[PDB]
This record gives sequence, C-alpha cells and structure tokens, in this order.
Amino acid sequence: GITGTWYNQLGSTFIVTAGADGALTGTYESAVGNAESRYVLTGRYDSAPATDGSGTALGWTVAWKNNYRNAHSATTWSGQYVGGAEARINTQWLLTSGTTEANAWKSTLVGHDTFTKVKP
Amino acid sequence: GITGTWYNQLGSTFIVTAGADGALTGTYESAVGNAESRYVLTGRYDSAPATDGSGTALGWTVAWKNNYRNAHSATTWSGQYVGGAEARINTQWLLTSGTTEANAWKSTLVGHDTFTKV
Amino acid sequence: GITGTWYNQLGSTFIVTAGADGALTGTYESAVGNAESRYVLTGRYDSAPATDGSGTALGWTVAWKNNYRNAHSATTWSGQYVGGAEARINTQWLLTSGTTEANAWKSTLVGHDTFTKV
Amino acid sequence: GITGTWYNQLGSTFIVTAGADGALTGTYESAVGNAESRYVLTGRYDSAPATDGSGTALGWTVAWKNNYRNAHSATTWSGQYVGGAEARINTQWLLTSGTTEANAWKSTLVGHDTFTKVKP
Ligand SMILES: O=C(CCCC[C@@H]1SC[C@@H]2NC(=O)N[C@@H]21)NCCNC(=O)c1c(-c2ccccc2)cccc1-c1ccccc1
Ligand SMILES: O=C(CCCC[C@@H]1SC[C@@H]2NC(=O)N[C@@H]21)NCCNC(=O)c1c(-c2ccccc2)cccc1-c1ccccc1
Ligand SMILES: O=C(CCCC[C@@H]1SC[C@@H]2NC(=O)N[C@@H]21)NCCNC(=O)c1c(-c2ccccc2)cccc1-c1ccccc1
Ligand SMILES: O=C(CCCC[C@@H]1SC[C@@H]2NC(=O)N[C@@H]21)NCCNC(=O)c1c(-c2ccccc2)cccc1-c1ccccc1
Repeated sequence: GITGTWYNQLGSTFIVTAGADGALTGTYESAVGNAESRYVLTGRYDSAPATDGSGTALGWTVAWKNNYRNAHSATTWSGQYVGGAEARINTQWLLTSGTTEANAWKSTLVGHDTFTKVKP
Repeated sequence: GITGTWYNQLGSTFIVTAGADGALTGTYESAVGNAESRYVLTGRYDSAPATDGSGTALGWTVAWKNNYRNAHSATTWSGQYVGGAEARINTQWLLTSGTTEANAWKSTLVGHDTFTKV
Repeated sequence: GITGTWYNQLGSTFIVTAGADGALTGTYESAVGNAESRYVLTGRYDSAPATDGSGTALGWTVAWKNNYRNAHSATTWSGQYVGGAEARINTQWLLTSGTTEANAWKSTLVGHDTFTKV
Repeated sequence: GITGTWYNQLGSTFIVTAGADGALTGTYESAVGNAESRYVLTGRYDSAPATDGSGTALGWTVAWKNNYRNAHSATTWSGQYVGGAEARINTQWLLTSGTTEANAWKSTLVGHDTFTKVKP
C-alpha cells in the first residue's frame, strides 16, 4: 500500500500514512535544495480506486519551513500509486517560491519524481 | 489572511482555514469536471513568510472522491497568497487521474487558477 | 489569423508568420529575464483546425541565444489561437536552462502567457 | 551531438538535424495517441552551450497534422541535451488540444520524456 517509507530518484525520503478515508499525512526530507531534516506533509488520495488495473490518484504538499530553516516556498506532487511487486509512486511536481509580483513569472519550478520503497 | 472563502475564474469555491502550524484545511467545490458538492482539501503554507514584498507560498490537494462521487483523480495547486485589500491566491495546478500503465502518458492535466477572496 | 504582431501581459513582443504548411516563424522580444533584443522563434500550428468553435492548437520555441546575448536556456509555448475580433493566443510555457546533472531538478520553470494581437 | 535518431521511453522516434546556428528540424513518430507515421517538427537549441559541464538547452514543437491524420493538437518539448558515452535528451512536454473556451481548463496535458539513441 501507500503507507510506508518511500525514496525518490534524488534520495529524498517520503514517510507517509494513508488514512482509510483519503488522508495522506507524513514527513518529507529533501536530498536537494534549501532544506534540512524533515518537513510536514499533508495530502489526499483516492481511497476507492477503480478495479480495472488503474493506478491510485494522489497528491501532497510540503511547505519548506521547519524548526531549522524556512525557504519561503512550497512543493506539490501530483501523481499515482501503482501497486505490485515493485510498487511505485509516479509524480510531477510544482515548486512555488514567494516572489514579488514583478518576479511572479519565475516563481514556479516543475519536475518529476519517481518513488519506490527501495532504500538507496 | 488566507483563512476565508475564495472563488476562481471558473466559478469554483475554496473555503479554507490556515492554522498557526502551517496547516491548510477546508473544502473545495469545482464548477467544472467530474465533480459535485464539496470535497476535502488539505495543504500547507509558509507560516512565517518574508516581509519584503513577497507573496506567501502555499499548496493544497483535493482528491476528487466525496460521499457522492468518485472521479479517480486528484488536483494539487501550488502558488502564493498576495495579501492586503484585494487579496489573491495565484496558482498553477496539476490534475492526475488514475490510469493503466499504457495510458499513463495522458494521466496529468496542467493549468492555472486565480482565486479572489470574498 | 495567427500572422501578425502580438504582446503578452509582461510586455513581451511576438512577431510571427504562419505558413500554409503549418510553419510558424518570427522573432520574440522578452520584457523579462536574461534577454535583450530579438530572438528567433520557430514552431508549428494546426493548419486545418476544427470549425466547431475550438481554438487552433499551436506551439513555438525560442532558444535564448542571439547575436547579443546567450542565457543558455530555451522556452516552449504550447497553446491555442482563438480568432475573430479580439484575437488571443492562450499559452502555457516551459523554460529549461542548461544545468549540471546535480542541478537538473531545478532546470525548468513553468508559467502561462496570454497574447493579444495588435 | 543532437543530430541523429532518438527514441523515448514509449518507443516514439525523433529524427532531428541540429543546424549550426541553433535550428532543430526533423520528424517525430509517436508510439501513442492519435497519431500515425511521421510529423514535422521544428525547434531551437543553444548553439554555444556553457563550458562548465552543463547540458544544452533546447525545445521543439509538433503539430499533430500530417497527410494521414489531424488530431487538432500540438506538443512542445522543453529540456536539455546531455552528451557523453550515453547521450540523453531529458524533457518535459505540454500537449495542447484545440478546445472551446469553456473547455480550455482541460486543454493541456503535461508529462516527461527521456530520449536516447538506443533503438528498442
Ligand atoms: O529549495 C527549496 C526547498 C527544497 C525543494 C526540494 C525540491 S521539491 C521538488 C524536488 N523533489 C525533491 O525531493 N526535492 C526537490 N525551495 C526553493 C526556495 N527558493 C529559493 O531559495 C530561491 C531560488 C531557488 C529556487 C529553486 C531551487 C533553488 C533555489 C532562486 C532564487 C531565489 C530564491 C528565493 C530567495 C528568497 C526567498 C525565496 C526564494
Ligand atoms: O474532472 C475531474 C475532477 C474535477 C477537476 C476540476 C479541475 S481541478 C483544476 C481546475 N480548477 C477548478 O476549480 N476546477 C478544475 N477529474 C478528472 C477526471 N478524469 C476523467 O474522468 C477522465 C477524463 C476527463 C478529463 C477532464 C475532464 C473530465 C474527464 C478523460 C479521459 C479519461 C478519464 C478517466 C477515466 C476513468 C478514470 C479516471 C479518469
Ligand atoms: O531568463 C531567461 C531568458 C528569458 C526568459 C523569458 C521568459 S520566457 C517565459 C516568459 N514569457 C515571456 O515573455 N518572458 C518570460 N532564461 C533563464 C536563464 N536562467 C538563468 O540565467 C538562471 C536563473 C534565472 C532564472 C530566472 C530568471 C533569470 C535567471 C537562475 C539560476 C541559474 C541560472 C542559470 C545559470 C547559468 C546558466 C543557465 C542558467
Ligand atoms: O494524441 C494526440 C497526438 C499524439 C500525442 C502524443 C504524445 S506527445 C506527448 C507524448 N510523447 C510521445 O512520444 N507521445 C506522446 N493528441 C491529442 C488529441 N486530443 C484528442 O484527441 C482528445 C483527447 C485526448 C487528449 C490527449 C490524449 C488522448 C486523447 C481527449 C478528449 C478530446 C480530444 C479531442 C477531440 C476533438 C478535437 C481535438 C481533441
């Protein structure tokens, strides 16, 4: 299932609990960027996915403020969980920083992360 | 600041409460798509933003399942709150549906919404 | 239709000619970023679009090198032309810079531009 | 170099010539979607990349009309070429379909493609 400890291709660690009714709650530790230690994450997932072999839609957010650092930014990941012998969460993400209105055009990075349960 | 009722350019409704710990909680009603009634949202925001004229970074997620409908999809909005009179939240979003592996290339829509506080 | 001079909400300038074969060619001048003067653009559009009220799909690219400056980056705009009086091109864009492998995660910005025909 | 025949992770074929002054010109055959045979592509790349080990920025567009089909849509790929023993083009893409104004919110798919010169 979705609940567990996941790692992306950068070595970031995503520890999450999937609640029965659709909540995602956990912590995220980024291997890159202006970040140290764990950050709070929350999100949602489809708690009754289709029964046709499709993945399970989900998303979550981290605001990059914790007890140690504040990067004045937030990332959201949107994607799907694909179960099986080697489960995956395939995502695309948007990282928005707080900017002035004049710099808003350069506020948001986009990328993609693949998560597996394999510890690097 | 963030706490309140917001609408976007499609006529969708966002009711949110921003907690002291950086939490966002509330409900979302979409004017479009495979959606009816309110859906749970959850997210996070920068609870100690810069005071140099920058927006406040925030994001949230809605999974499009409630007790009335399930679209097997989820949207995340990533953006920033711009306060003052005429408060706005400017976002870009990703909407992913659950797909088979063969259809995964067409799983995700992208767009942008502007929210106005009422 | 598409052929002409366009501006966006940032004050950038897009001069384009749409060819019978689906080609777009022209020049772009950005109001923002690491850019000065005109840059070559090239792209494609649907030269036989639907006539049922749909926009006309199109995209183009600018690499941010000209004979005056090089920002080691490139933007692509993907969107659709909506004709008539008050013609518009509504787009979303991806701006990728050349990076080292360690910095690749932060290579690409995303945004949206609306162009108005003059 | 960039000039050559590339394949993505779906098995699509990207045949391109990189002109000396920044042009990309070629053809694209998609393994998926409403597509058959080759489609014209054009784009641009940085014809004088940095000399610090960075990739080469580039982008290109395909409108999905050819002699056989018209899907009333266009894809742009934005990314970078990374040379070496196993050269790659790493991209993110936007696929916009012509829609009514009311359906514009659902006009654009986003994804990512990785290209290599290895024929599947
Ligand atoms: O670095 C972070 C937090 C960690 C992000 C980690 C990302 S989440 C998507 C991806 N997946 C993963 O596991 N890790 C990465 N936030 C960006 C904060 N922005 C700046 O510091 C900044 C930047 C910038 C932007 C992106 C990446 C690196 C640097 C550039 C210019 C200005 C700023 C800036 C300055 C003042 C206030 C706010 C932002
Ligand atoms: O419609 C929704 C839920 C509501 C989204 C509203 C969006 S959120 C971003 C934006 N902002 C806002 O306020 N409203 C919109 N989700 C997409 C569900 N997808 C499908 O049913 C689907 C579609 C499709 C695409 C767009 C709109 C409607 C339907 C196309 C092909 C296949 C599917 C599909 C089939 C089976 C299972 C899952 C998806
Ligand atoms: O500024 C440009 C060229 C002009 C883009 C204009 C954009 S196109 C989408 C939008 N629409 C429009 O009309 N104008 C804007 N390219 C980015 C170059 N990147 C860097 O120099 C860079 C940056 C950065 C990010 C945003 C703006 C300015 C600079 C941040 C970190 C590192 C780099 C960097 C360093 C070395 C080599 C390449 C990139
Ligand atoms: O399928 C294509 C062309 C081929 C795209 C291949 C993509 S390019 C990004 C990726 N990389 C790659 O190598 N292959 C894929 N265009 C989409 C045309 N849209 C529709 O037919 C359509 C769809 C839809 C959207 C995306 C994918 C599949 C289907 C859904 C609803 C309505 C339409 C539609 C109807 C009438 C007119 C236009 C669009």
